Amino acid sequence: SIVQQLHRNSIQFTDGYEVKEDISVCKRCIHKATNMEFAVKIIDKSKRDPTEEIEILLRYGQHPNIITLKDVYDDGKYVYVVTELMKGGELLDKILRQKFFSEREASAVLFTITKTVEYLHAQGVVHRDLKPSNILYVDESGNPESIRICDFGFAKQLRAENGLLMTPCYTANFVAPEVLERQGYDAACDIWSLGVLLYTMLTGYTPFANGPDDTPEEILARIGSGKFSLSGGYWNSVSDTAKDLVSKMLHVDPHQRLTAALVLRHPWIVHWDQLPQYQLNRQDAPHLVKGAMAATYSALNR
Ligand SMILES: *[C@@H](c1ccc2[nH]ncc2c1)[C@@H](C#N)C(N)=O
Ligand code: NA
Repeated sequence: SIVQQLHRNSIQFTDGYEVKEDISVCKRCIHKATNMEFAVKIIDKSKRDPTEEIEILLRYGQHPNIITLKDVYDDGKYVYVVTELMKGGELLDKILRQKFFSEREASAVLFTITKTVEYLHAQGVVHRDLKPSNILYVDESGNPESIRICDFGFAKQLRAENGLLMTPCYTANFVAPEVLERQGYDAACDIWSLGVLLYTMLTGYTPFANGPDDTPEEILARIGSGKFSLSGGYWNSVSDTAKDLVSKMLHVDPHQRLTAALVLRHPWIVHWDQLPQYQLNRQDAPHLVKGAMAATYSALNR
């Protein structure tokens, strides 16, 4: 059993920071030393125990497009995770509110986000919650470089029976089959969530939900063998190639579903320059989509 080096020190969190309003619970804080603002996720050690989460942030937070860990504190009761504060709002939210947005931009956004997940998968890490509310802009520059994946609270590292850290490529140590099994699903679910992101970006509405009032039963009935709709209406002006990527990302059978690696090799991603640069015809109800998203993931987690 190796030592876990965490918390238990002199300087408290309150000493170096001051807590502003809300944004486990998230709140905007300020570093009173430099007067710089950050975000602090307060976790209840009597509930979660975010040892798995903090490990990922420390190790992978270096990634440009992954929310960066700026500090961490432990008072013995609660765990304080200080990260960079997202000033650009929700990615999908902002995009849907742009009257002028095209596939060329949609492919560049998904590329940056998928390239990020391909890295996490290769290190044996699965987010397991990819919903759009966790993908945010650090700033308003509008560039995909300002994109950040956030809230790894449900994230998981691949480990062997020994407790060792494992990567998908190196199999030489024993890992419980059902662990490798779930690891498969969890990785496929991440791509599925990204499939829901692309579908909404293109059309302007969610595939399995209309609005927040949709019953979980019907939402799950759709998500089930039930097939989504890639044609007519908002799909008429959408490129045929783009429709192909969406169907394979949302494929009902996980084993037939596309992998982050393959997604990046898709002509839609590979040849972006072929894609249309003109504004997409979409529904504008960003707030309604918000309700649909929450409702969709509420049925999943219940
Ligand atoms: C709250 C949260 C934590 C840190 C942040 N930095 N900028 C915005 C936020 C928001 C949670 C959500 N949503 C989360 N853990 O991401
Ligand atoms: Na980062």
